[PDB]
Amino acid sequence: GVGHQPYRVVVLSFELLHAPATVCGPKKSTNLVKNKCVNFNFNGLKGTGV
Amino acid sequence: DVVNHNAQALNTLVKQLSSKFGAISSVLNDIFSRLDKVEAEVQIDRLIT
Amino acid sequence: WNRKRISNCVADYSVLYNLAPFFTFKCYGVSPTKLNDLCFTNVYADSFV
Amino acid sequence: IRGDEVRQIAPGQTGNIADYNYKLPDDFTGCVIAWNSNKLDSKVSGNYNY
Repeated sequence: GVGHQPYRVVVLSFELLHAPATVCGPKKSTNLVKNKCVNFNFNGLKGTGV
Repeated sequence: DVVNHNAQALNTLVKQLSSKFGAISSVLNDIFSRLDKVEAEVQIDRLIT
Repeated sequence: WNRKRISNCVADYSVLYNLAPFFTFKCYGVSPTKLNDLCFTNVYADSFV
Repeated sequence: IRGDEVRQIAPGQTGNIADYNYKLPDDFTGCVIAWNSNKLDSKVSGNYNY
């Protein structure tokens, strides 16, 4: 039966930490803007600031 | 005491933003960038309340 | 469990999503539609039948 | 559709079909009814009309 059929199960564990990171997504980085109020995304840390 | 009560109350009101109030995180941008809408709008609801 | 260290690389979950042998997903803490929009320190994979 | 792709069709859920043909809106109040239609659609040596 399907309940008795074998399954390949993979558990992926991530480390959402306030730490330097090595693994990132397919989207890449743009140029830096200084001394001007912009929206920003620093390693998943999103916000609005100068 | 007149100065100190207002200073202590404003410091308490500033430091109250660190509490999660049952949410997984106290950062609204982290919640929005990590979760979907249908549960983000109950986590942010808890934080707003 | 063969603990696989996934680090120092671009994690494209659309590559795994486009593949046919990927049937049931269930993600905790992170919305599965936003897995391409986050950064992690290290990723640990465990695989078992 | 092939039956394992229909689960893409949801409010805000990603996928090639739901991104490139029609998206369900985020405030969608609706119902989804699906049924296997082998005898209605699937022919001998494949049905290429879909």
